[PDB]
Amino acid sequence: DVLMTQTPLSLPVNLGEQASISCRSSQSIVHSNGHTYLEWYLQRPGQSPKLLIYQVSTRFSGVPDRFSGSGSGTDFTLRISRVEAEDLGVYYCFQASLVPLTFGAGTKLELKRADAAPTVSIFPPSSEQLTSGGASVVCFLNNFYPKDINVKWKIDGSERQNGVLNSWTDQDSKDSTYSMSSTLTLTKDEYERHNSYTCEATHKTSTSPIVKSFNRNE
Amino acid sequence: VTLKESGPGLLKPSQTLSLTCSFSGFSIRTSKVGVSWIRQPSGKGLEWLAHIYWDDDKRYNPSLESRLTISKDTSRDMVFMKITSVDTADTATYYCARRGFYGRKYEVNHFDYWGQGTTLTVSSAKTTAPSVYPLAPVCGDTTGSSVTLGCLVKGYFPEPVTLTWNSGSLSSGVHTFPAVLQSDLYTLSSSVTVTSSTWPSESITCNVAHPASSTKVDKKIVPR
Repeated sequence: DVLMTQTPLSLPVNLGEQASISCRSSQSIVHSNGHTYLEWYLQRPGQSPKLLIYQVSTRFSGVPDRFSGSGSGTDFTLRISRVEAEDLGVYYCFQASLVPLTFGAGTKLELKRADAAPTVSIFPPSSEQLTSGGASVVCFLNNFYPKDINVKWKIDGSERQNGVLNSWTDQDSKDSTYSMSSTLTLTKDEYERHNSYTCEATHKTSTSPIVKSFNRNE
Repeated sequence: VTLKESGPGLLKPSQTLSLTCSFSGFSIRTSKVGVSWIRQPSGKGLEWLAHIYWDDDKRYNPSLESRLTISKDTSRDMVFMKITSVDTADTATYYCARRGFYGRKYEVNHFDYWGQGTTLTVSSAKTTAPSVYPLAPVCGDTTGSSVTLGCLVKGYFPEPVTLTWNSGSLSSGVHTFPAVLQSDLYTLSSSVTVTSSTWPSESITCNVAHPASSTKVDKKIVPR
């Protein structure tokens, strides 16, 4: 079945500038009736998808004239001539020429801003959680930009990849940065069998990782 | 034109999902529009499921076909979807989408109207109140001009919880992170960042309400 490959997956833009998004199909999506059912949808935060463009290049009624689509065969592009705040969201291309109908992975159109280093904070399990026999170590990585970041947990100096719940906010309304929370959950017995706990963040704003650590005994 | 999805909200694994899409402002019969069901797993993209045409012809996503049944009741202006033996991977927003077209050009068709969606959460959990834990800094990290505190809201079901700081009086410098479902329960966290001279000199308390369990707890953040 048809793979729809969108490029890029993240598109930072300045307001008032043009945006363009590419969608490539794995095979021709010209239908047997000769129509090409290539559509573009926008999904804003907390909203359902809305149709922008159909049959490659027809703008759907009520869509601003800033939006346009082009392409043929397996190569398609959506253009936004001048991005406005209300255009930010996730754009999906979609083919409905062959079953199963298939979407692209989505392109997040976001507001470009200056690089910002994360403020990283590590939190031992609370006394109260330890009375329960679970123990969670929490690391917040706040107000960073760009969104690209890696977080690593180290227990007694060795990387730990199981026990982990990460969650992220969207671009902030005051400063256009992102934030992230990572929670590493162990049993109380396992927490107390180990001694150093480290959250390490890798981000383009520093050649070296940001390391926040504590020793359980201290 | 409006589309409205309804569903159970929550199911246990192995149960049958029954969805309904109710249409208005136009007639399924007269318009001869097709209707699809589309879903979106939390923080993931869109997946097409099934389509039904005006004459009851049906198409399915091959990977879920054995578990899917699409139908309709043209007299009630409703389309239905059933999915048997749901499990964790079926937790998603389910959308109804009309495949409309202009006037007479039935070949020039597209998903012009979408419902608001109905959310499905699959869990074996009973209603469970959260454990709310105050997160004070490590016995050291109150040098520098600012201090960051947190609150961990762990092991609840179902959504939502309401979290505030100082009953909402502390609202700037807050990040409250989306809940994540893991092992049948939800966990959420929030951070608040203040000046180093604000805390611990002043009281900062996490307030967590869980409507489903009728619970409201406060957790003061205290120095370790």
